[PDB]
Amino acid sequence: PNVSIKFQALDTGDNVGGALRVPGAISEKQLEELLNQLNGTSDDPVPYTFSCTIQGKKASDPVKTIDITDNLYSSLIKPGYNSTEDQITLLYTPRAVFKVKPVTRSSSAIAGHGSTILCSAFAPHTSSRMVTGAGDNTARIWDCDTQTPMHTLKGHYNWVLCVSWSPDGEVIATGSMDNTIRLWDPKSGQCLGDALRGHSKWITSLSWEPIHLVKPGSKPRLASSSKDGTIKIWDTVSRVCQYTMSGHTNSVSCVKWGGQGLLYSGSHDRTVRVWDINSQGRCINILKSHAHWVNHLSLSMMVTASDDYTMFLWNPLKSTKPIARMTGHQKLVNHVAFSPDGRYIVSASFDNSIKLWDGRDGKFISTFRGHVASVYQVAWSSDCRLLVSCSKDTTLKVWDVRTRKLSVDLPGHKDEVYTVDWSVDGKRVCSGGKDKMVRLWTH
Amino acid sequence: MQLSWKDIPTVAPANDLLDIVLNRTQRKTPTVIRPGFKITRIRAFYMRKVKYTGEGFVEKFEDILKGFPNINDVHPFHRDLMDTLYEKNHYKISLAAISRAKSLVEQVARDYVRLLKFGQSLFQCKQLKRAALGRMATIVKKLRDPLAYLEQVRQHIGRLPSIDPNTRTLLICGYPNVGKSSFLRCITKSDVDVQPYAFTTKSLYVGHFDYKYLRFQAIDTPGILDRPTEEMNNIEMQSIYAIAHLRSCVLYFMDLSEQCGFTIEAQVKLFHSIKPLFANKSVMVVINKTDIIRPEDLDEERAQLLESVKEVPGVEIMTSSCQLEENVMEVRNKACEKLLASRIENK
Amino acid sequence: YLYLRAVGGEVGASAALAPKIGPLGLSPKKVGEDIAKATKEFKGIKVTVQLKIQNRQAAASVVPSASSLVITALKEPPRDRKKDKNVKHSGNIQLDEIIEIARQMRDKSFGRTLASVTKEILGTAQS
Repeated sequence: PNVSIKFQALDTGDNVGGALRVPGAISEKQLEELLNQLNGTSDDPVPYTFSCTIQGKKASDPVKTIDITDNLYSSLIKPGYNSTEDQITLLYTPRAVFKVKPVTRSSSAIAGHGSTILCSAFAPHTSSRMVTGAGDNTARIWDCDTQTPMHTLKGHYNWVLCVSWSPDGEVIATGSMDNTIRLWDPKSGQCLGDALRGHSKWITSLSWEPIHLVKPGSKPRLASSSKDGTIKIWDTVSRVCQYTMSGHTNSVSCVKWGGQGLLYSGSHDRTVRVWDINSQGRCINILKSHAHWVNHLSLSMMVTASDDYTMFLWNPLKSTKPIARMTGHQKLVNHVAFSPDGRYIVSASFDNSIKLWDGRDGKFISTFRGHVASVYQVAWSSDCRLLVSCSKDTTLKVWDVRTRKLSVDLPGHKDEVYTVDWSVDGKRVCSGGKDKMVRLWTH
Repeated sequence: MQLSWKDIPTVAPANDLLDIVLNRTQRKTPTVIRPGFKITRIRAFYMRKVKYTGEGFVEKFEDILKGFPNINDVHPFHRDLMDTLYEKNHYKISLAAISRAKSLVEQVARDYVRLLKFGQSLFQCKQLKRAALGRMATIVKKLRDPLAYLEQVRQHIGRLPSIDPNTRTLLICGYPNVGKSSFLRCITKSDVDVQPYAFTTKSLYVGHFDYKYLRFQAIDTPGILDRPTEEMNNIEMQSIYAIAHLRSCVLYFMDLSEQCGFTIEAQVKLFHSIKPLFANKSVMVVINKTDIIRPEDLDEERAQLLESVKEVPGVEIMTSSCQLEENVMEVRNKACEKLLASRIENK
Repeated sequence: YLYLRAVGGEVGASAALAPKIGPLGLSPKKVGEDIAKATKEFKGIKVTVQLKIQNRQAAASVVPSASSLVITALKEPPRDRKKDKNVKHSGNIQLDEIIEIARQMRDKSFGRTLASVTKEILGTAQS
């Protein structure tokens, strides 16, 4: 008994072709070793990960990877198709990296911002720095390691609604009700002198392209969205307003940039606008669809989550027509994590459920259940592998992406977790409740 | 020829509705003489009060549901006219609200009557009625904002132009101030009337003319179809579309002279955009107001209409001035004939 | 005068030009050409244009104007998004820029002095 294999690439990335035959007895670990040899990537710690054979709505589970190939060949899900039963179909994509020994004493808490609110940033990787923003009108830079406050940035006239952090970690940006954004030096805790005026109303959201790949003529910029209904693109180094994007009737709740060339905005006027930031200031496309206010955005694909609890996926860059309408959540989806990550989207909703979606297919991979109340934030913590979600039920749970099963849950008596940031090593949670403390878990 | 929509009666407010029910119940209780046990008599009074409470709510809410044809049920012309004013999507939730409320009041009424009927304790029986009144009182108040929306719309739908979309209509379009209103009055035998319509600047002039014992309806579009459809708001754009259901024939008036204040080029563009869309209905293009009209414009007009070359409705224009009353009856017969003689044979 | 309303770039609208009557004292699209040529850039907020009629001529009194003069100098098209406090766009006029806008206005304006004229424009600019 042998298998014929047919592998076709999924997503932009590696390409290879040629069927290859391997014996039937072989395990998944052996199948990848044969495939990777062909691909020309080595048999190093590179996992090379599989997804299979499109379908699995049925009575049964469909086609898991790890099942031995002779067993799959007989019975994929059905016995297969007419065109299978002869081949096995593999979609191959990297990530992903391992962390070993978990550990566990209770997280250090760092008290701060009295009873306050809204933003969190953790510079992933080397950066130990965590930045919390609050209605208290200040921001605080903290050490993930020490869990002591490095500094508090006390420039703003009022409440800080949003922030952006550069991977260097050296620059911090904030948006306040005072209607200005400020650029700060996280180490010094010194205002850049960067006070950016121009917005009339509160600066609700911002996305920053920390570094610009393109020639120095173009520099790093931050885009901001405001209640005023407009967005502005700012030069971090020289605090100037390069362009203003007008055209939104209602407040701009969410924006994505870093596109370095594409500005994506979601507003209360139930519209999603795609923009050409550079000297033009013109909105090339307006995505119409959402019955209600657009709360969240992801920009690979363009994905919008609305109050009308629908999520729309938008096709390639010029056409402006919707790929698919994802339904199923009951209420407002607070946040979604979408990326080039295999075109996989994870959405957190008020409905207290979280869903994993295949943006290409439109299929719902799975829904995570078990949280009591609305889901405030999420991250694909481990990677493709793990999803981390936070809720009112004071819980940050770790879930298995593949199974959609719940592995374990973090918090007890407290109030709630507003948001989370996750690094490979640790999790930072901003919590609120009567007695407050931000939590830093290490593993 | 009339409105289906007129018939729905005006919805009374929550405030009027709260007072009337209690007063009526109050009247009812003292007049009634309960017979039987002392406890039973009081219980009977309270039961009576509860039931007038139920009765008064159910009567108002039924008046909204009755009188009214449902928005879906009516013919496509008529559905549209309602749709602009309220918004149909807002309207579907609103209809359901009335229904829900009625069900709930009946359910609560039944609940309380049984509980009181059941109870021995005088204090309890009294308290139960108290509770019911409290509950009834909250519901009308919550619904007041949908009642208010419904009441306002009732008046607006009543104003709607009453015209038949089935029978043949002639439609006068063209840019504003072309002399469409005058053309129409000259065309009609009897004096012209005015119909109110939402999202029309003037209103509409409506007239009618007979040839034989056939009647032909005429309406002009001023402000609605006259200018770019895309340029208009979502409510007005929809109003323009209601005209599609309505017209059996479209007549395009051009005023070459620029007395209307608009050039011939603009008029040709608007005409061309509308024209392929209504294959199904006949077209007669008439270049009226000919006496004043300037030759410079005529060249542009000629290029669309007369030329076999690009953009042409395939109809042969009649020079006239209806306002002057030269050829007024000649143009009128042809317009009716183009759709009539057709449609007869067709069907 | 008998006044009229206009949008940037408009010509030949039925409602606006035809009932209000076509200046030139007949033949609209005479004026329809004249207003339209002049009107500048994109429509934005409506301006007054004001009608005066003469024998076989039309003339309009159009001030978008001193503030449209500000727009040219700043290179900023809007107006003060968040009134009197601080603008959303960053349109800070220079002191040298404002006296030159005042120089040019000084015929249209009454103003006695150039320093008087600078206040009058500046008062318009801030709000």
